[PDB]
Amino acid sequence: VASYDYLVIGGGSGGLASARRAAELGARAAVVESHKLGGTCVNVGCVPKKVMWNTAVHSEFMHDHADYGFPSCEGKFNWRVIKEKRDAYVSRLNAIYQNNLTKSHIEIIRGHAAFTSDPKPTIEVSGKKYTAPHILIATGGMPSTPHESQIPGASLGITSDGFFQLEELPGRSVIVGAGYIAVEMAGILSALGSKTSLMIRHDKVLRSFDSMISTNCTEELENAGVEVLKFSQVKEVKKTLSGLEVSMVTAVPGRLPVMTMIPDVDCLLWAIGRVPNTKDLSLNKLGIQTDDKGHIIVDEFQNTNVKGIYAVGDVCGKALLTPVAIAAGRKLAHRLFEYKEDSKLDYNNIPTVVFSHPPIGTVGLTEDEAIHKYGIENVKTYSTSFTPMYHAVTKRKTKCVMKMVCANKEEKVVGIHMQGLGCDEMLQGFAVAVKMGATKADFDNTVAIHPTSSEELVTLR
Amino acid sequence: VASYDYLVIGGGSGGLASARRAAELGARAAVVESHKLGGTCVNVGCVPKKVMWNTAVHSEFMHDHADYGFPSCEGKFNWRVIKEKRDAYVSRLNAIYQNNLTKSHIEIIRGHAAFTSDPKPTIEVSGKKYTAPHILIATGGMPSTPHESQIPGASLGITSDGFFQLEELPGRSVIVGAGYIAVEMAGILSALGSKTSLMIRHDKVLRSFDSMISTNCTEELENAGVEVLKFSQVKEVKKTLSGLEVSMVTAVPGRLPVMTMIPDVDCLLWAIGRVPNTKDLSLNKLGIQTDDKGHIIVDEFQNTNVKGIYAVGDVCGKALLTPVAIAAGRKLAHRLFEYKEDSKLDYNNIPTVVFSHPPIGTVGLTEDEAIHKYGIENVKTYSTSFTPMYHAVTKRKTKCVMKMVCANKEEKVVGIHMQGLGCDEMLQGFAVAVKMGATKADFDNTVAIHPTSSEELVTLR
Ligand SMILES: Cc1cc2nc3c(=O)[nH]c(=O)nc-3n(C[C@H](O)[C@H](O)[C@H](O)COP(=O)(O)OP(=O)(O)OC[C@H]3O[C@@H](n4cnc5c(N)ncnc54)[C@H](O)[C@@H]3O)c2cc1C
Ligand SMILES: Cc1cc2nc3c(=O)[nH]c(=O)nc-3n(C[C@H](O)[C@H](O)[C@H](O)COP(=O)(O)OP(=O)(O)OC[C@H]3O[C@@H](n4cnc5c(N)ncnc54)[C@H](O)[C@@H]3O)c2cc1C
Ligand SMILES: *SC[C@H](NC(=O)CC[C@H](N)C(=O)O)C(=O)NCC(=O)O
Ligand SMILES: *SC[C@H](NC(=O)CC[C@H](N)C(=O)O)C(=O)NCC(=O)O
Repeated sequence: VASYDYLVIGGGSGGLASARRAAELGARAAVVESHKLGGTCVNVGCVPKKVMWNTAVHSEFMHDHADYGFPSCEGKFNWRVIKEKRDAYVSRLNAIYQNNLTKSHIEIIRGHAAFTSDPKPTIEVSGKKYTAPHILIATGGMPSTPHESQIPGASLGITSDGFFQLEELPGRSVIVGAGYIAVEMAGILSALGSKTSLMIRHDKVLRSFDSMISTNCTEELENAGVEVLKFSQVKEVKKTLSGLEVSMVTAVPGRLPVMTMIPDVDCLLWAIGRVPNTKDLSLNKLGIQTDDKGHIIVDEFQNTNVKGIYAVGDVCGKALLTPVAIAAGRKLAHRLFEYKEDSKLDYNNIPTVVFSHPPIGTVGLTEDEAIHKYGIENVKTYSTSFTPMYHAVTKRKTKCVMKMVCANKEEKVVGIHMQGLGCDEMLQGFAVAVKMGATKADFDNTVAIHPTSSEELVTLR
Repeated sequence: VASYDYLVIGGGSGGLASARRAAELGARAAVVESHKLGGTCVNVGCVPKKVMWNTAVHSEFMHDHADYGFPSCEGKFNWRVIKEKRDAYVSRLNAIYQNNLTKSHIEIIRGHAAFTSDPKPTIEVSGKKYTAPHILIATGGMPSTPHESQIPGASLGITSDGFFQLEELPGRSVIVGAGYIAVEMAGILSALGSKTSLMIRHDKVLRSFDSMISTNCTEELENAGVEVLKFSQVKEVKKTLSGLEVSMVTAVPGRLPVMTMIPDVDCLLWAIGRVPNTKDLSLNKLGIQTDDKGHIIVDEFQNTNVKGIYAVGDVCGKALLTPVAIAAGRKLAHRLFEYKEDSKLDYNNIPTVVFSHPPIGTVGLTEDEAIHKYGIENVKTYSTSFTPMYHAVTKRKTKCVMKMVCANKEEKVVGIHMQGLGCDEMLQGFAVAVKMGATKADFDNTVAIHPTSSEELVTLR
């Protein structure tokens, strides 16, 4: 049993970030990874997704070419040209992160980890045992798929992972789900030329965001050509002579349910959720607590119910974002190796950007969350809706919507929500401001930058 | 002599903003304008400039088309197509601002104002006299041109105003000046196809910005194809059979001066400065103080040396930006009409964006200003230089540079400087944060947004 000061199971964002900060503090650490370093962020998530979003953005700009005085570009998008460049980029990143581990003197144990029945917390990787007084589980999650028991032929569809393996643009695609991944995938596929349908159980997408955003995002999708199939779900999928045939039930409230067949579908993408990766860890051997979904339960300091064992990242099921896994992982390293017992991540006011078209930026409470928390009498919102100056000379149009949620007499800014061109790079700074407890007065006392879309947030009345 | 509560001379940003806020407070106001409402911002500045910048941006993106899997666009940019759409847009804005004045019940006196020798401050517009207990001079400025006495043929060149009248793209252009207007013009002309040269007196552009920005901006210009003529100035200009011939002297320190002839120039644009518009106001008739350039002198409350007469905007010569004229104008209205004697604009931490390629964002002190103000021992800077992820798959490259200037033990953020894609919409929020007195810790405690360029500012080490 080789002993270390820190043993990290999982080589994705949470695992790498924590192991590296620990090593900086003098800890002898090792990272166990059964696949590719970089985890979801580098391999099947953030990075490849963003490259595809930049490609989709090129598509929209090509539509505005003639309006801006240029000749019209012909069209024919070549998927494998970008797929190949994207894969290469991911390869460069895997090499970079491996190098980052070596320079910090972090040992990389390649294989699948699983706990043993040994009294003191110990894991086994390919017949060898390893132990440490501090062990971090940062194994992440997977895309969830329906069981063939409830949805016959469900296994004919692909998940976000499968999306990154596609070597050709699907001519006809149906995305199932109403969360951010679904919206993002539908947005890229449609912009790139696929006949796209987004199938959602209710009437709007991103229903957990502020209502102004769910409403506006749903409309922008339709304006951009995406067919949103409302109150609809898949009943069954089957393989026909050319493509898949999807049977769906549409049940609009106050109407009779109707069955519809969607034929000649090239790509069915399930974007319905994420399942934690814990089933094969043998958690039970140490009695480590998990909820009924398989998420490891942790306290505010990322401690599990077992001493010396912690968890961060997607495996815990809360705030499933790369920067959150990273910050929690680093705060933990400082707590254990710099003895700062007050070191932990504040899960409040975590900013998020959804790479839709236009992108969405959000931080803080939605209007409904502020109302519940402070009371209708104490919540004041400010909003604006305008057409960005970029579209002043174009036939194609998009809108920019912004909303500020203030609380109490001082009008403390407790939430900012927006969708529009440039919102992806606009959010970070306002998030710093909200994290500092800015009031509407602080925003108003900052001189605006003209001409930009961002100046609208400091000139709301 | 018709009397009002507030008389505003000048219908640009400062004038409109102040008159409108005053009217809201119950004042009977009137605005005198000898030309087009909207002033520089709408007619020959911000608005038309931004439309041209968006057009230039389309040009650069067209260069990356093939790298992103698209067919190559042919090229031929048609200037008059965009010029015509741009003029129309400006026309829509003039109508909008006129309407804004009428709905607020603000009287518009069309004509050129000039003060009279009457004891109590009075002006005359087309034979009629007008007076008010509060009179605001917001007459702005003009582009400066060389006198034919020092530069023979100087009148053959055009200014930024003339740039907006051009009906065709100049094949060969030479821009003279090293400030933001010059950089912006050179950037648009070059991106759009003009053989462009930028002639500067020293070795770098924007020498009053942080050195990291002047250096980087100078390099980006050259990388984008702009010929920067260093230590050079025009000695004389003349009209030849086809174009202008510019004679310039290049005097590199430690070298002998050399005279060069630049032939077949289609467009010579003087972008050397701005002169205040006060010469025809008959200021002397009331003994209103001005510096030797013609700028009206004012105190922190925008008061001139004469009671009941104020000045805001470009005419005062400080912080020549639209949002500054507007904020100063509004603060003044509240001071006079809401009796808030503490109402005035804080000229510190005013953010600025230079619409270069990539754009530049800056707020606060440069490293040299912080050093002088706090002492070398108390100034710590953090910086990063990286290639945006957008260029991961392109042959063409641009860089993103960011710099944070902190002061004293607490590392108060006193300056942020950056150049890169998306920096135009990225600045506003950090400016709110700096205006609140954020320290490096506040930035560091804000969770990042991935993948974006803006997250680099909250993860500096
Ligand atoms: C399509 C998609 C798009 C996304 N876009 C964004 C975005 O734009 N911005 C954002 O912030 N977030 C985004 N996310 C979410 C983000 O990717 C995750 O929140 C984050 O990567 C999770 O990090 P992690 O370290 O918890 O897990 P992971 O990155 O999944 O790391 C887990 C690692 O542990 C390894 N592992 C598992 N079990 C074992 C074992 N027993 N032994 C050894 N190794 C093991 C796995 O192989 C994997 O490499 C996206 C996610 C997806 C899927
Ligand atoms: C090319 C260019 C690009 C710029 N880009 C930006 C940018 O992107 N962002 C930014 O913030 N700033 C920018 N600026 C600066 C900004 O335009 C000015 O700081 C601002 O418009 C000045 O407003 P003002 O009210 O002081 O003056 P002005 O807008 O010039 O208003 C003065 C008005 O008064 C009128 N007037 C003058 N004399 C009289 C008189 N005697 N009687 C009656 N009427 C009179 C004039 O006709 C004019 O309409 C730019 C400027 C230029 C020239
Ligand atoms: S996509 C891989 C992840 N990278 C980023 O999130 C960049 C983070 C910033 N550079 C930062 O916080 O330093 C990832 O897995 N990062 C792990 C790491 O240790 O950088
Ligand atoms: S280009 C004309 C100017 N407009 C802007 O600067 C927009 C300002 C914001 N909408 C705001 O502060 O409200 C201008 O001349 N504005 C004068 C005005 O009163 O809006």
